[PDB]
Amino acid sequence: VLSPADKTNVKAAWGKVGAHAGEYGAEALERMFLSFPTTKTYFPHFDLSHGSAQVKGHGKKVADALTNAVAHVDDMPNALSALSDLHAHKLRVDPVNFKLLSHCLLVTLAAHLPAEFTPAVHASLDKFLASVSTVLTSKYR
Amino acid sequence: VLSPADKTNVKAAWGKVGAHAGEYGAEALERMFLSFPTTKTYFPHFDLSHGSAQVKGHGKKVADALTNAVAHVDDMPNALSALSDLHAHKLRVDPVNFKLLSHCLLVTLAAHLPAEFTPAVHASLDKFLASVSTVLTSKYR
Amino acid sequence: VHLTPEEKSAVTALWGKVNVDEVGGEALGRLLVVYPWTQRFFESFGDLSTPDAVMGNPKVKAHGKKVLGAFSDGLAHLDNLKGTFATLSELHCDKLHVDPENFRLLGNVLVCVLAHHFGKEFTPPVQAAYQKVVAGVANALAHKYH
Amino acid sequence: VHLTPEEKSAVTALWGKVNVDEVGGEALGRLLVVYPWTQRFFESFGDLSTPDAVMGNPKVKAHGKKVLGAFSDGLAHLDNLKGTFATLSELHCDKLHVDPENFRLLGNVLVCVLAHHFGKEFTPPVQAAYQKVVAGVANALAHKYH
Ligand code: HEM
Ligand code: HEM
Ligand code: HNI
Ligand code: HNI
Repeated sequence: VLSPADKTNVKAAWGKVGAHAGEYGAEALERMFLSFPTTKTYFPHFDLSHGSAQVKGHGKKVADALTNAVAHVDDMPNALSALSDLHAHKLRVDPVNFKLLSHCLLVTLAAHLPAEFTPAVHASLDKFLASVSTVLTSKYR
Repeated sequence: VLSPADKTNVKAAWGKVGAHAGEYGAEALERMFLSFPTTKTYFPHFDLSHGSAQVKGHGKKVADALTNAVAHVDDMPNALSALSDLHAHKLRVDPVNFKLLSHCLLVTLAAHLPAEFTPAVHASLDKFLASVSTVLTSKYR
Repeated sequence: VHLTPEEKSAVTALWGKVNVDEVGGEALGRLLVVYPWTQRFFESFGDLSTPDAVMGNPKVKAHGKKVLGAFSDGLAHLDNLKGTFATLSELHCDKLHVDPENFRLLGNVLVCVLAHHFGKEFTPPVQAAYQKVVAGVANALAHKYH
Repeated sequence: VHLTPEEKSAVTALWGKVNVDEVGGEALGRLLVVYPWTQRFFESFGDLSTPDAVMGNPKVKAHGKKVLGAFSDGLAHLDNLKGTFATLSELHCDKLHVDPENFRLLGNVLVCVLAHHFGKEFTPPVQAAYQKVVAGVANALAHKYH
């Protein structure tokens, strides 16, 4: 469960991300495809190389979903309901992959947020992304 | 999310286990220590010799906790509260290991329930053990 | 990765008693029932709507036999699983787009199926040897991914 | 664990700019903050009760120096990580009783610390090379467990 301090940290960190959320979403995806090639099995229809137009667009979608989760941080199971259904039933992405994108999102945040990515904030963001991942895999079976 | 149908399957299967629970708990631990030797890093203080009474005693405790969880399957976060506290705050077992014990519990059940371990029941028991594991790791951070 | 002579003998002894058809069909069928997201690769197999439908599906049975047949062949190459599965690894990566986590899931389902079939004969040491094998086979099938 | 020549050069170039003592202390501290169950091995280290207590803990910092110093030495032996880390693997198993999952967690924390320190210089291709390294080191440290 996210603590009061976790929620303050997540809101502050994502607040600082600000207008860059879409850029950072695309960067995290790029980092994932390069670092964890098995995740590419889910995107055979995508151009997955650097500067991909599909990846830039998709990163905006991912970022928007995260922004919404931050806005509804006390009701993520419901705020992410449709997206959980999509990943569980249409896409059927193996749950193991959510930790890979989560890690790539943390790395991206670290690379852009020198003052804000303190150990406490890192810890809170990891918990937050774990919680998003848990919600997104809650309807698989 | 354990469905009412899962709960039906779990209750029926564990009912059949009956007084063999303690024995199967010990067997599951033995299987885990042999099959997944990294789990032994949590038990360096134990006697792990063949037929260890310490292991057998511990299997009985694991089994009793599961029997309680089955009996309170609608209310597992409450039933397991003290055990969740213990694993989170004292034992501090990495969450990855819960899947290893759960698998060994399934294998043990399979080995002893020729008639009852249907595909549907296998699926329900896997979900149940994953739910137990979720409750036991819920307070870790 | 590296099996001891005692582990190898335990693997080979059990396998000589395995009905690859029943075990293969049972393992693939249970993979699809227990982890239903794995059905994503098999929509062409037809009706996968209930457990009974999955298990009795002729295409699931045929594919399970084929998969476990290749697994069985792999047991003759316990010291070079990576070499032997190299071709199949590339195929599953590039042509079939199968996440290698699926091999790990199948391996654990296979262990459950062996336990279900053999009962007390599937002892904890026999299981432990099989866990090494299935981990090795999954790793070998994952090894050429890119 | 197969790095390209370009990846090997990028690993070496970045590492030449790393203060190993500092980065080691930071990575071990972040491990104990982010995944607080990992504090279970460090009862003797004193106060670990808050993020600041952990990060500034002199015993944590001293230990991080040792750990990353061994890691750094391993980067000279990328083609033989298993041999390089064999005695440390045996030690962490037989004497220290450290679950090898901890090595995987530390690897990913280290990648975060490198990103944090280097900013834009820690590019997606540089990260990808470090992911290969950190997976290889964790696998090597787990290899002699039994
Ligand atoms: C933090 C975790 C994740 C979030 C917030 C997220 C969010 C999203 C969103 C917002 C969409 C678009 C939904 C729509 O079009 O209606 C999407 C689609 C998709 N996601 Fe995720 N996702 C996550 C994790 C993953 C992972 C780990 C994978 C696989 C490695 C994955 C694979 C896909 C695929 C294949 C699509 C469909 C792409 C297409 O349009 O063809 N997602 N995701
Ligand atoms: C299904 C999941 C699990 C259940 C139901 C369970 C149950 C229990 C119970 C009932 C106890 C005794 C508590 C007491 O004395 O008050 C216990 C203790 C313990 N458990 Fe678990 N446990 C589970 C998972 C794990 C896992 C995965 C590990 C590590 C591989 C583990 C390691 C331990 C250890 C080291 C102790 C303390 C033993 C001692 O020194 O007395 N547990 N567990
Ligand atoms: C859940 C996915 C999945 C898993 C777990 C799996 C596990 C394995 C394992 C593991 C022990 C082995 C040895 C193996 C072997 C094979 N697979 Ni896999 N395969 C999987 C998805 C497939 C798919 C999909 C095909 C194509 C079938 C078709 O319809 O053509 C396939 C085809 C094959 C073929 C046939 C290739 C050819 O045409 O030459 C073999 C042999 N395999 N697969
Ligand atoms: C969270 C657990 C944990 C992790 C992730 C970890 C990860 C690593 C990694 C990974 C890159 C390396 C190369 C490494 C190297 C070392 N560790 Ni690890 N160690 C860990 C827990 C320890 C413990 C515990 C000790 C003994 C500490 C003490 O109290 O003296 C230790 C001791 C060492 C020593 C000193 C050996 C001795 O005392 O003879 C070295 C060198 N290591 N450790």
